[PDB]
Amino acid sequence: GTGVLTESNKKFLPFQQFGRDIADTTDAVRDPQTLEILDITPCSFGGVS
Amino acid sequence: TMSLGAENSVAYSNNSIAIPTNFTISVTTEILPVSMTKTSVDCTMYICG
Ligand SMILES: *[C@@H]1O[C@H](CO)[C@@H](O[C@@H]2O[C@H](CO)[C@@H](O)[C@H](O)[C@H]2NC(C)=O)[C@H](O)[C@H]1NC(C)=O
Ligand SMILES: *[C@@H]1O[C@H](CO)[C@@H](O[C@@H]2O[C@H](CO)[C@@H](O)[C@H](O)[C@H]2NC(C)=O)[C@H](O)[C@H]1NC(C)=O
Ligand SMILES: *[C@@H]1O[C@H](CO)[C@@H](O)[C@H](O)[C@H]1NC(C)=O
Ligand SMILES: *[C@@H]1O[C@H](CO)[C@@H](O)[C@H](O)[C@H]1NC(C)=O
Repeated sequence: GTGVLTESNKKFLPFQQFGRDIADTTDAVRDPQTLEILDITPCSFGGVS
Repeated sequence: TMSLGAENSVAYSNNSIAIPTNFTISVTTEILPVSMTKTSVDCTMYICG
């Protein structure tokens, strides 16, 4: 996926792996190493007039 | 069964009239929507990811 990775304060339960938004797309994910918790947010975008 | 309205009967006769002797200044409200929230969508960002 493409996005920005930022530090997250979400308290995952030890067994929990993903984090899903309303649209069932991975919002918060756990990296295989360091067992860290991140946020996945789409890059800056918008309309042009 | 819903009460259709308060029952009433006005005394009608062909030589009698009723004329007010006092008045009452009344204020009433009325709410009307004018414009909703302007919205816009992005085609590819929604259909695709
Ligand atoms: C003016 O007089 C008429 C009759 O004298 C009144 O009409 C009657 O009003 C009473 C009120 O309790 C009713 O019970 C009667 O049935 C009415 N008469 C008829 C024939 O229906 C009238 O109400 C009077 N005006 C006012 C403002 O009270
Ligand atoms: C018309 O109605 C008004 C209000 O319903 C009357 O004014 C009232 O008069 C009494 C006695 O003079 C006072 O105690 C109230 O405080 C008044 N009310 C208000 C809101 O000022 C008035 O008297 C009526 N008209 C007539 C000719 O009696
Ligand atoms: C891989 O990362 C884990 C998490 O810190 C660490 O304990 C381990 O030593 C690392 N192993 C290698 C080969 O880098
Ligand atoms: C009013 O109607 C009655 C019948 O209900 C009638 O007798 C009377 O003449 C009428 N009034 C007038 C002024 O004609």
